[PDB]
Amino acid sequence: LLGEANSFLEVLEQVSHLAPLDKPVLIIGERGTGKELIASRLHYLSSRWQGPFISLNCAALNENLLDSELFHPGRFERADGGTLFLDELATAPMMVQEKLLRVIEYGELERVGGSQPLQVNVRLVCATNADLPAMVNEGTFRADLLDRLAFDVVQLPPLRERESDIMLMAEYFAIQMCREIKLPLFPGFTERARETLLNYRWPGNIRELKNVVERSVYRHGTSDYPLDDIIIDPFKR
Ligand SMILES: Nc1ncnc2c1ncn2[C@@H]1O[C@H](COP(=O)(O)OP(=O)(O)OP(=O)(O)O)[C@@H](O)[C@H]1O
Repeated sequence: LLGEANSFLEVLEQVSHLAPLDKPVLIIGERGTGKELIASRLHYLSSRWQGPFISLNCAALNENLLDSELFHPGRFERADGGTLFLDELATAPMMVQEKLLRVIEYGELERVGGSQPLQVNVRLVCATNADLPAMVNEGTFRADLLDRLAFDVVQLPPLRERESDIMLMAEYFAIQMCREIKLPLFPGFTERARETLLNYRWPGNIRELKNVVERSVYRHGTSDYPLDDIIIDPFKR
């Protein structure tokens, strides 16, 4: 994990204290900010580290199949003894959100008839970029679920608020790309390059930075001169 920005370092410190708890954690941050990497850290730094790390994006699946996917068997079942990461929570159906509250509140998976309810031992982590308290007031997120799910909140800073890290990360990603394309040395970034990198708002944050930098190193294609042209938008040219 790259970064030295105070705001990022306070997140890592926080994660180190939260990881051993069995309490549910909410991660707030923009796309591409490393929320999944932090969730993975919460799992590997916990007592449950030898246990499974199951993950699921509540947008990587049809709305009507969330239920049965979550609770065919489900992610909870798979994460038993382990940890479950749920990205994109602010677009889960209310019923899944009320059922989610029940699994949190009661520690067991509801079973209709026949089978008795299934006891699970799962550390939960969720992630989003909504003002969840705003979705509660909007009738789009359950006030009761939030009152219990947000035991604590990890706020991951966007890249534009970790401005000291933009060049550190850009240089790392550029060097890795130089290795991929067999250039002998990364020749550096011009000041024009650095202005471009630092003045851009990075709506896709670290994912976007890596792709931008890699593309730019490739287009440049040489170690003879410093990299001047940062290609933010490949759809222009
Ligand atoms: N601190 C970091 N150091 C190096 N790479 C990072 C860092 N944080 C994120 N990245 C990289 O950026 C990309 C996105 O990270 P990740 O998927 O964890 O973020 P995310 O917030 O979960 O994104 P999204 O919700 O949009 O899927 C990945 O390539 C990841 O390796």
